[PDB]
Amino acid sequence: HSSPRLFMLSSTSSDALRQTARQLATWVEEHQDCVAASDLAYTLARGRAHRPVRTAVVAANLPELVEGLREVADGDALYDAAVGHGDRGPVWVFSGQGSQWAAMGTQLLASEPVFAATIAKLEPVIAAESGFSVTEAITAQQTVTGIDKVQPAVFAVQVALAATMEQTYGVRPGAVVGHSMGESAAAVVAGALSLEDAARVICRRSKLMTRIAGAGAMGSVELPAKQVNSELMARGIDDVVVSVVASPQSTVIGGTSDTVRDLIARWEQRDVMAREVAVDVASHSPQVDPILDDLAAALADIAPMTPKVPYYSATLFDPREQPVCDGAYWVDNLRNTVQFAAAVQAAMEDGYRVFAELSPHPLLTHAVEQTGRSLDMSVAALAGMRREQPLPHGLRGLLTELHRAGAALDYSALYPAGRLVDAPLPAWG
Repeated sequence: HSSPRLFMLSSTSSDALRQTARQLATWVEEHQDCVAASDLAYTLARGRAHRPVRTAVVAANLPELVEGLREVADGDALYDAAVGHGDRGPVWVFSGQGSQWAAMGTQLLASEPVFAATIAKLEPVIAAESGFSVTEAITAQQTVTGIDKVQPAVFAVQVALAATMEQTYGVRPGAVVGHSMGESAAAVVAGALSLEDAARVICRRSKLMTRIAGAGAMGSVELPAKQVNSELMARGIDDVVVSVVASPQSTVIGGTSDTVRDLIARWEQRDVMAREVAVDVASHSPQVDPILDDLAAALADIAPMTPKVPYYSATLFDPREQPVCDGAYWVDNLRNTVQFAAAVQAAMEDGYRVFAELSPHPLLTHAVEQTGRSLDMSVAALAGMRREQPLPHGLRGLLTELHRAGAALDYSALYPAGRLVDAPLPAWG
């Protein structure tokens, strides 16, 4: 009962929110001996219609809440209004490799029982498939290395984050969007693959990719993909292609090592924001051709299902098309350009405004924002975790940011029961 609780507070402007904070602090101060903290937290979350400008105060006791509310009331912070209207769940974004960091899973294994249970289900599957302990990998003092260890470890964190958000925090996704290997976690969360089959796909794909380690290079360029393609055909380049289209202004190329380096040198000279990306394999390019038949054979028994959640494919040429996640789909996922911008754009055109990247560290939040900006939309692009971010209260901070942004969620998961208290009701203005 004396554990820290989350108290929701909302209004129509930052000044009105502060006025609300001051009246609530005055009320809590006067009735602290009559009100249980749990009943008040329940009333604020489930007995109030949440208004556009939201905040939350974490407190272990009522006097701690009065200090926190008065701190809000005495501040000058500009509280941004929610971009979602509580009608659609968040869009989970599952990014690719590069987000991994040393002991990335340690705090969540200790603070989130559903993260631990998910990692436990994956442990024997990844051990039989790839020959290593995913728990040792995500808790080691050194960052996971080697494509065959990185992909299963990152996928495990991604799916354990989604299961926690749904089972513990009542956050059902409105849609999912994956970027390259992120599509394995996207398929599990959408119901297109079972957890086990998705782990088989990520384990087998990354084991086969070790055979082509050292093959080619990749590069990021702050130029649109249509323009980049014109440059490759005009320059007589046939060994380098557009591998990723992440935003309307951002492109990743992939192909031979020397031509990719040559192109980056050239773009940097013309004052364009170019950079070689360290990858063991140049995916989404002809560098992956030798292993595609073996991948199709390894995934022959993968059993796809009809997605239960809108799944915006970055593999398909129409992102609104619902994938048939068989071995053929995963071969295309490895070889085809990652059409991430078009998938994000389709979800935004369909009305999704809240995006949350369920990954060890954010790789695509800036890309999501750029797509929003090109559509003249107000969107929220959240990071589920950041590198070395302390998580003593697990994923409760992500839940708070999802609530502040306006994503639809089940408030009965975090506030399962209590009595409605006669706390103040600000006017509708």
